[PDB]
Amino acid sequence: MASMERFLSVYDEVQAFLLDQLQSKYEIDPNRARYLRIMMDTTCLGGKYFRGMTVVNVAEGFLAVTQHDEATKERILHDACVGGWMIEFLQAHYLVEDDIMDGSVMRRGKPCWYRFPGVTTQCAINDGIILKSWTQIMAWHYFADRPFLKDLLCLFQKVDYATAVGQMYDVTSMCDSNKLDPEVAQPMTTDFAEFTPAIYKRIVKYKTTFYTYLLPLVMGLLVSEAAASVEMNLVERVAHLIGEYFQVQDDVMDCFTPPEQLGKVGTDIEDAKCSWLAVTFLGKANAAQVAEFKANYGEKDPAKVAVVKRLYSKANLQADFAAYEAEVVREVESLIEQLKVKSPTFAESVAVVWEKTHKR
Amino acid sequence: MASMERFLSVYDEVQAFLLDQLQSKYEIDPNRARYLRIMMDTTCLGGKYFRGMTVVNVAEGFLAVTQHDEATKERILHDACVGGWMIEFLQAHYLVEDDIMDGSVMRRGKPCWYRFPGVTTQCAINDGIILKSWTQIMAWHYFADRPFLKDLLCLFQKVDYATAVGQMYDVTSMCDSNKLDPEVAQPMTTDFAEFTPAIYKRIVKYKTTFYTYLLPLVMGLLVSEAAASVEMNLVERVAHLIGEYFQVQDDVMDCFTPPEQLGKVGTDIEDAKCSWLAVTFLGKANAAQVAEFKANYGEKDPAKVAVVKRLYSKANLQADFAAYEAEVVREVESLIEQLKVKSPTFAESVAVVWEKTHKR
Ligand SMILES: O=[N+]([O-])c1cccc(O)c1
Ligand SMILES: O=[N+]([O-])c1cccc(O)c1
Ligand SMILES: [Zn+2]
Ligand SMILES: [Zn+2]
Ligand SMILES: [Zn+2]
Ligand SMILES: [Zn+2]
Repeated sequence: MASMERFLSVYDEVQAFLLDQLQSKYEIDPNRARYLRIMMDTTCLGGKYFRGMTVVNVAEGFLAVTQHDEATKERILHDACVGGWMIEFLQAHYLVEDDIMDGSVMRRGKPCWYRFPGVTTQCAINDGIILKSWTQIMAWHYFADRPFLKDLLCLFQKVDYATAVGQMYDVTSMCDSNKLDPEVAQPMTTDFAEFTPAIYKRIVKYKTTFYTYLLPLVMGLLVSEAAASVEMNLVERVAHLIGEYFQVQDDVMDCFTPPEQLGKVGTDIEDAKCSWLAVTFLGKANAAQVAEFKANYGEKDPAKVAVVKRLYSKANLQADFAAYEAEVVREVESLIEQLKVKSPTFAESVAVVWEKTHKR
Repeated sequence: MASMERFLSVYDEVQAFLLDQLQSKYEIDPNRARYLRIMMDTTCLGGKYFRGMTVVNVAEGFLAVTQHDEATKERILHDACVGGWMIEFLQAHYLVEDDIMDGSVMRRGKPCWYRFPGVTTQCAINDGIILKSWTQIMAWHYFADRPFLKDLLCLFQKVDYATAVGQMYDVTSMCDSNKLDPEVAQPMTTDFAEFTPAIYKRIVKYKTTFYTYLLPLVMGLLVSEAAASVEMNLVERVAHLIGEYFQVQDDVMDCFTPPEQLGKVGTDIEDAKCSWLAVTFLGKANAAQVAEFKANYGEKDPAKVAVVKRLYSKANLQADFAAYEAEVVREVESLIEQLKVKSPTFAESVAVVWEKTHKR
């Protein structure tokens, strides 16, 4: 059975289980069950399932080289699908809440969930909470008897926490750290001294890399009972490298990819985000260019946004991106070679993850 | 050592552990650590600690009748304090998010967290997420080696999920169920047919009773390794009775307790909430009174709110509350007697919980 069809079939199974349990144990009525079914479909479906399918693909790699009964292969693949959906539902939680936090308009070609007429922010904040709860309901039901349950839940909660910490780093990245204060309204930085590579790398590591790359790779190892057969420091290092490249791509697309293709209007400039474009521009600009950037960044005024995008263009940041990409290729290939010492099979799964990321 | 001082000392310990770990493992800087320290204090402190201290008091009851080394007594009480703070932090999560969802102005005499000038909704939604994450970070750290970890985490997540489901029941309680639809903006009910005792009881059971009464009582049993020594169906039944009374009190206070004493301005009438007052009024009103209620309920117009409060007064609902209270006393005393068959010690802890609730 092809992997994607198995993954989608398991979605239907998990949805049916969750909604039936709401009826049998939480006294839910049919109309609220329908609302939650639509909420689940709208928030969890429609992406590429990169994260969830990485769990399945890692598990498939070990199945190809490991002796198992057929029923065990089926069990492991079912577990990989459930675990993949745990990650997809975690992402769905963060996208629902982040779109509210940021006042976002569109996602995946459609209105953000909180903007649906019958949802509103009052319901959507709680819907996001339910999405996160469902990740745990899934795990306890499907993995109740599994040897990896404790490790999986502990990993999942640390990744969730890291992601929340990363969200804090992201939403505060345009303020001066020494002025953070719940009592005082926060002004945007004027000096942009905290727009550095090291600070950017911290934002991305926590806000994206743990849940997008580390969690799927390690969950795939756990459902395969294969974690002891890799060097976990290498898994972390390669996750944090590929995840950074993934975010840099997304940063470049926020500014330069046409909205029809991105699925939304990018607003990183207006939001004064610490993006790869802004850090790299500030790393090569002259004084006059720095001053013009400062005079126009972080403003909803479209003329000011056009100034910034013009500065980025004239700064030939496409050349910095090519240099950055070539260095990532060097380092990822090096880490893949190191992974081969202990697990050639896992190294190949990582190579696939990199290829998919590099060519998306 | 008095119980409350132990509980407050453990708060300081848990805070220090969480903030130190953010520094040592999550690369946090001092100013963001300070922001999170202030957020923790502002959202988690200042209440009565009823829920957290119930864990401690249940554990203390078993310590008085169970043979243990002194070091074991200290361990059990420390665990009860950590578990109590898990519940207090869970409540803090829900209060932060609910105040945003509802547009609330004040809580506990102070502005709601999202209204602090240096917070804003963008940060406060994520701060609430962090509060919930911290409940799990606490558990995994302090309870790593404990026999009750699996049961405790499974109970905690089911109670969390129930609470989110209850929030859904609450925020949708003024709409007609058959018209719920993410695609269509939701009108307030005109017939109030779903303002019934059974529907009210479902809202309260899920939104309040599981985390306010069931979770502290059972967590106290788990850290005492005493759950097998009670009839769990009775624990559930008595939690759902006392929790309903607690909410009915809060509903009456929303309408009639002066804001200086309540800590906020009550808005249940303007918000068209399915409150005990509205259900009980609709259960005894004549046709003309029903019509006047319908013409004025669910409106921010202060004159319409005064109409409703006048209808409540003239309806002598204080007599319904006295009748309701007398019936709760009958049923709680009956359940306490039944709890004595297997655990006279636990029955006494429940009697204390009831006394504190009844007299607050
Ligand atoms: O492009 N991605 O986002 C991606 C590709 C492959 C795996 C993964 O977890 C994420
Ligand atoms: O009044 N309360 O909210 C209360 C009293 C005693 C225990 C408890 O969990 C809650
Ligand atoms: Zn965001
Ligand atoms: Zn972006
Ligand atoms: Zn509310
Ligand atoms: Zn209330």
